[PDB]
Amino acid sequence: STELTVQSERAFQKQPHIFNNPKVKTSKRTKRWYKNAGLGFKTPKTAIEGSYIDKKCPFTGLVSIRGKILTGTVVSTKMHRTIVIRRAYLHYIPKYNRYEKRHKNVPVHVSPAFRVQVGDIVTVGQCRPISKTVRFNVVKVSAAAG
Amino acid sequence: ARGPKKHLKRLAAPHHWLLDKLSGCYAPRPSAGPHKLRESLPLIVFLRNRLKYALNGREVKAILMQRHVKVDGKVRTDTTYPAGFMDVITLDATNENFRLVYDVKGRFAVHRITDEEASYKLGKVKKVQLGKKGVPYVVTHDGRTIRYPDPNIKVNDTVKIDLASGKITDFIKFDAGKLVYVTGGRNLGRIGTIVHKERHDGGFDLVHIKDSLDNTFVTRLNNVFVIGEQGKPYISLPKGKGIKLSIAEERDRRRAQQGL
Amino acid sequence: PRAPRTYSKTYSTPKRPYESSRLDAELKLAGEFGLKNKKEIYRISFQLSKIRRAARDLLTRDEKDPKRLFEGNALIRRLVRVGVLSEDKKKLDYVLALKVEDFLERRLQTQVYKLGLAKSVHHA
Amino acid sequence: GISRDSRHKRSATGAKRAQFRKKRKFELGRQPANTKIGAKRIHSVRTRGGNKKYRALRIETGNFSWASEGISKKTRIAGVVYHPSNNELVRTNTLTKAAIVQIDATPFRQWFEAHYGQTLGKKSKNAERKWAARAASAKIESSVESQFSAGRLYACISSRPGQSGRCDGYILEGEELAFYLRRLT
Amino acid sequence: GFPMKQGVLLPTRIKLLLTKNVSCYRPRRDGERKRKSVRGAIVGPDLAVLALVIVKKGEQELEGLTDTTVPKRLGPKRANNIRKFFGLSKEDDVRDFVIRREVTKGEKTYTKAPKIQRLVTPQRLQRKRHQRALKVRNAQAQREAAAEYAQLLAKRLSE
RNA sequence: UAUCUGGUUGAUCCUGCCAGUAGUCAUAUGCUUGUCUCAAAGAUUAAGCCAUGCAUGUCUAAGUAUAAGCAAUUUAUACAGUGAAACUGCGAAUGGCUCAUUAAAUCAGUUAUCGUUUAUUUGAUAGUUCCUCUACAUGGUAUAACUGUGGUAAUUCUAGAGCUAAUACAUGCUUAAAAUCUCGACCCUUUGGAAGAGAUGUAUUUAUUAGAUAAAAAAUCAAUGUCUUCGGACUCUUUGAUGAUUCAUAAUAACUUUUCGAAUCGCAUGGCCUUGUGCUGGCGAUGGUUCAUUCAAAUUUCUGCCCUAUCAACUUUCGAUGGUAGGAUAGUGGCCUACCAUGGUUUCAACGGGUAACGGGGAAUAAGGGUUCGAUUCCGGAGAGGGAGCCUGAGAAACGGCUACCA
RNA sequence: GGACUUUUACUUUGAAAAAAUUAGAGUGUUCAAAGCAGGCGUAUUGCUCGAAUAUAUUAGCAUGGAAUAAUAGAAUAGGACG
RNA sequence: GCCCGUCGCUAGUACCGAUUGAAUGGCUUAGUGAGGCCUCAGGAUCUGCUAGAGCGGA
Ligand SMILES: NC[C@H]1O[C@H](O[C@H]2[C@H](O[C@@H]3O[C@H](CO)[C@@H](O)[C@H](N)[C@H]3O)[C@@H](O)[C@H](N)C[C@@H]2N)[C@H](N)[C@@H](O)[C@@H]1O
Ligand SMILES: [Mg+2]
Ligand SMILES: [Mg+2]
Ligand SMILES: [Mg+2]
Ligand SMILES: [Mg+2]
Ligand SMILES: [Mg+2]
Ligand SMILES: [Mg+2]
Ligand SMILES: [Mg+2]
Ligand SMILES: [Mg+2]
Ligand SMILES: [Mg+2]
Ligand SMILES: [Mg+2]
Ligand SMILES: [Mg+2]
Ligand SMILES: [Mg+2]
Ligand SMILES: [Mg+2]
Ligand SMILES: [Mg+2]
Ligand SMILES: [Mg+2]
Ligand SMILES: [Mg+2]
Ligand SMILES: [Mg+2]
Ligand SMILES: [Mg+2]
Ligand SMILES: [Mg+2]
Ligand SMILES: [Mg+2]
Ligand SMILES: [Mg+2]
Ligand SMILES: [Mg+2]
Ligand SMILES: [Mg+2]
Ligand SMILES: [Mg+2]
Ligand SMILES: [Mg+2]
Ligand SMILES: [Mg+2]
Ligand SMILES: [Mg+2]
Ligand SMILES: [Mg+2]
Ligand SMILES: [Mg+2]
Ligand SMILES: [Mg+2]
Ligand SMILES: [Mg+2]
Ligand SMILES: [Mg+2]
Ligand SMILES: [Mg+2]
Ligand SMILES: [Mg+2]
Ligand SMILES: [Mg+2]
Ligand SMILES: [Mg+2]
Ligand SMILES: [Mg+2]
Ligand SMILES: [Mg+2]
Ligand SMILES: [Mg+2]
Ligand SMILES: [Mg+2]
Ligand SMILES: [Mg+2]
Ligand SMILES: [Mg+2]
Ligand SMILES: [Mg+2]
Ligand SMILES: [Mg+2]
Ligand SMILES: [Mg+2]
Repeated sequence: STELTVQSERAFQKQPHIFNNPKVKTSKRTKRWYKNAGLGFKTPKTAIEGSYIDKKCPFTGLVSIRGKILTGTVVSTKMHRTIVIRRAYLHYIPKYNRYEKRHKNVPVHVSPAFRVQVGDIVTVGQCRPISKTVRFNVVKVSAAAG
Repeated sequence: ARGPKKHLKRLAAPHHWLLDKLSGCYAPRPSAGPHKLRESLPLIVFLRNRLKYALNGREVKAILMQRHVKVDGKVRTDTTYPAGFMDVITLDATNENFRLVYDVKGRFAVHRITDEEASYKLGKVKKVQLGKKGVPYVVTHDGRTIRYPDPNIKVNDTVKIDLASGKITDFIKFDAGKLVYVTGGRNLGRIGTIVHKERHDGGFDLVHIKDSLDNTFVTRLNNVFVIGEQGKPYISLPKGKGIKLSIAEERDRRRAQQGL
Repeated sequence: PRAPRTYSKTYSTPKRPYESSRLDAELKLAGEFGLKNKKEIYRISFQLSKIRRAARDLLTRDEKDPKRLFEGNALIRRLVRVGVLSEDKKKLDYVLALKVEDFLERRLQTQVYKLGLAKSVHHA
Repeated sequence: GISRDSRHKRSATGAKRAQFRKKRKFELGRQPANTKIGAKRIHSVRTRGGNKKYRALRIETGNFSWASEGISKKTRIAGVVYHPSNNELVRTNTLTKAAIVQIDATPFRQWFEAHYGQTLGKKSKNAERKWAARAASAKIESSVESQFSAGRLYACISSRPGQSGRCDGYILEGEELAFYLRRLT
Repeated sequence: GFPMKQGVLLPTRIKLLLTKNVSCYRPRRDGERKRKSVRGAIVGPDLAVLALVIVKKGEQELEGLTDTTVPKRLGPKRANNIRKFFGLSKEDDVRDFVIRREVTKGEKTYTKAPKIQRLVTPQRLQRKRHQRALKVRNAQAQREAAAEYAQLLAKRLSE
């Protein structure tokens, strides 16, 4: 989730083809490009007032949300700009006419403009492959009880 | 699998072809063409299996090689050619003109239409899009691409196509109280009015339908084809008008007219 | 890779092979109707099992169920067309009381003797 | 050859996977053209479905756009200066995307001293008509202008010489020229 | 019986991977390459036969060679090859110049000749005429519906 | 279609298993065998080894005939019937076979492509082409078959000499009008003008711009275009699809070992007037760039596998989880590389071991709940003695294709 | 007039759902297993019914219900409405 | 009456066991390493354009 000072990286962070002319003096030192996510997901304020780049961001980045939309509790924040959801569910064993507690751990990419921690039930949506385990992107966040 | 499958095992054929279990290992495997293969009717099923004009597949080609069959106005020579919904199939000597249109049981039905009305067909616009050079265009279910259409034609609208020139002539919008043909699913073959289109963002908008008998049923939007205005079909419907009699009601009509 | 030709066996064997009372009754049915072997008895005990089963399954469904009415009647309509079910026994509760001789009675075997033509089941 | 499949990788839980099938062409990878600075040498590559691609292994002379001025010129590409991924690409003067190379100025100086009538950082009315109107637009960054003295401009390759066969870029301006000028020092 | 391969040097046989458009292999199918023994380019006593071709002729006549001259089997076929053969002009209408050959049945000498290709014919000039007309005709009709739509657009903006 | 019965005691009631009983798409075997219909069949063991033969080739009116082929008889003096061989094109990546591998894999149901390639089919789509005299009434070589000279015990081995074609190969002409953009000789000084020179098909690469619009109204700096009661008036200011995009589409400046823009073929022989081999002209074929469609493909979401803890920790040398950049791919992506973090899985059983394990549709048994099975007719997967490599091509990591190692 | 599940589980209806096979409708293959055939009439140029229907929900999608069973909220007010 | 264990005979089953005992299949360390592909080169022999000398192409 955490982010640097903007340009920490050996390569220049910027958004693609978003150009601000040095011949034309401006107020905002850097043009910023955002987009509406869709599905009624409200691109939050931190998205438009930040300096962060994160091309994997659902807003401000080049990924797009399509496919399944999942909700789950956030069990590990420890990675950088990605986290781990624990989705819980109850599986049916027909012979015994009862259920068994199972679970699945989903890595998802948490854009800056979201500050997430363990607790923190999270909505997440299918973005296309990001890295090798990551198919989902943080979209909406709900609070923690503790 | 290393490339295109060129064979269709019989029993993997579409069931609406109504091909018998025995008689061969294979089915016709429609060619690539205007219709999607599970949704089409290869000319050989029409001529030999439906119309009974040919017996062998060998005869089917003999007929076609003579140019005795047109589809949508052009000579089609391909044994497996994939004719489908709203196609024409004009057999000139024999003076017969048909249109491929669904049973109430889901099956492409033999339907004889006049010498006119063979002169046109109804395409349902699939996408509308802006081509290069600035020219917009419209694409239909049958794969027809027509530049320079009405700007009021939208995706899911239907279209009247001339077939001599191509050339869309008028059109119907997609909205409530329109007359609708169900092109797939459980209700394939039913005809009816609209009522409600329940939309869902992200996919699969449902269209609720009500037929002449005040029966209601739903399919997906994709399965809905716009054929005209209520009680006012723009093409000749086949017998029974997509009514869906119950199995009991079917039994009564059978033994009503058979016997007395 | 030709479509498979489906088939089914037409008869069933009894659970207890040695029963005096059941082996007599089967002999009787053999002699009255001119039967060949127990298998012919058996084939009919089978048909009856299938028809009583479909009836049972219909009678647990609420009356005026479209399935109960549609399949109920058709079952009864075929049983009458052969002369197994009487001109009115026509409710489903009655097919459940139907038994084997009712079927055995309708054999072209037994009809050739029933009206003239024979003067025996074995002549028949 | 090079396979791009995921099945050869361990799974997320870290278990080792057993080989399912033999490598398939449609997962094929290829060897990198390390494009260099020299006489133009470009080989085609017949890729999936017909579809030539172009490996540029030796190049000079490519197209660079001056974004603020709205024009593009074709220049020499003197050398490579920086590179974020691997400093060996700077050592070996390898042309890849995100290059940060120096290029010839003189096609850019020739277009400025024509278009704007001025010089860089030291008649015929219709010509003087345009020169006067276009002024007040004649001031560019001091960080850029100072480069023209040396004859070479800092630019960054925007294309993929290994794919297009073109080494193409844009001359470094704006905040981005500050960043790289700071790394360069 | 292994052939020599030009320019492989060596006085021996090696095993090479051979392609299309390379001597000593005829690929049996498309993209097929084969590994075959081939004999070096350098002469040694192990050659069964050495094939040479006369460059500059010597003093005395070689009996089966300098004496008898043997004919080309076919004459020109393409138009300008006939022209290049006889030294004709662009205006010269090859036609009646082409070579014919006599063949007897048992009782009937008949003649036969090639079919000149790249011949400038009434049919060919007609095909050019049809396509040209097709181009300009369609290009105008493509403007027609195009300005016609532009009006219907301004007419729906009124609607 | 919800059933039992025999065996422990002198006897008795239990526990409890052994025995009997019934089916088996379940295989073998033994003894017996007349008719009709139907028909599984070298899976189990040895994805062990194979003699021989066969299983992949293909021509229309319509790419190439000087067969020293055949028949003809043309109207025939360019060619014209039929037609071997060979070129060229296409197919051989379909089928058929098997179940070895494979246990989060495959597979099923369900998604994804705003994450891509797609011969072909079907529908669309092309006036722009080194013009610092130049064939466009049509450029150029080069080969096969063939002829003849040869090598080898031997093969669908081929050398060297001579001929000759194309829808092979290699080249290369072009057609209206306008408008808009730079440069600018000169008009002369003013709200100041412009002759004429170039550039502009498509595609390729990059940068830049537009693609608007959730309710309104002014101010200025710069630049700039259209009216003029000639002072300034200013115009009600033209814009698609999606839940969503940097989308479709368009503009600017350029870039390119410059992609495509018919030197192709078959039937017809009509019409104009200056009658010239003039000009024009019909129905088809085969091509050709882009787009769509169709037949596909490649990844992909969600949930779901048998026995085992006498497998409890596993993963990161040598990529393990993630970040940035690049490279690569058709394309996403640790697919790979450089740098940087230290993550990722696990008693809700990870990881490992076993399977006499390909998955599924389905099969047997028939109160119900369940138990057992599914090599094998359909779908999907995998392989072609074992591995790996790769050529051609839209498509193969092919095996009745090649290369190599092992056997 | 169109749009609240705080967040679920649960339950209803529906869509989307290959054929074969299973259940089952129709049909005298001479019966039957089967098959998807066929049935009339002058048999002189014909007419015509069929090739239903039911069925996994584990999971997903759409949906009606809010009992049961969980769950979130104002307490150092840092609460709600304006 | 029942009834236990050593000892002794016969047959069958597994077990411990020197033998660094053996076999087959998977995964491997390290050294070596076939082959094609990419790439730097090489240029047998052929060709184009501007007696000559020159600039390219396969
Ligand atoms: N070579 C294999 C075949 O050999 C026999 O064929 C019989 C033949 O079956 C043929 O095959 C078809 C498929 O089985 C039948 O449907 C046809 N009616 C018939 O033409 C029978 O109609 C004859 N009465 C006997 C003949 N020996 C076997 N008995 C078949 O079972 C078997 O498949
Ligand atoms: Mg915005
Ligand atoms: Mg049939
Ligand atoms: Mg929607
Ligand atoms: Mg049945
Ligand atoms: Mg350097
Ligand atoms: Mg020709
Ligand atoms: Mg006792
Ligand atoms: Mg005893
Ligand atoms: Mg006793
Ligand atoms: Mg006793
Ligand atoms: Mg037992
Ligand atoms: Mg007989
Ligand atoms: Mg029979
Ligand atoms: Mg044998
Ligand atoms: Mg075997
Ligand atoms: Mg296959
Ligand atoms: Mg395991
Ligand atoms: Mg699937
Ligand atoms: Mg050009
Ligand atoms: Mg004009
Ligand atoms: Mg704006
Ligand atoms: Mg150019
Ligand atoms: Mg080129
Ligand atoms: Mg004259
Ligand atoms: Mg798939
Ligand atoms: Mg990347
Ligand atoms: Mg990639
Ligand atoms: Mg990365
Ligand atoms: Mg196995
Ligand atoms: Mg089952
Ligand atoms: Mg029981
Ligand atoms: Mg199986
Ligand atoms: Mg096996
Ligand atoms: Mg088998
Ligand atoms: Mg394979
Ligand atoms: Mg074998
Ligand atoms: Mg094969
Ligand atoms: Mg292989
Ligand atoms: Mg073989
Ligand atoms: Mg039935
Ligand atoms: Mg029957
Ligand atoms: Mg549920
Ligand atoms: Mg309680
Ligand atoms: Mg012993
Ligand atoms: Mg030893």
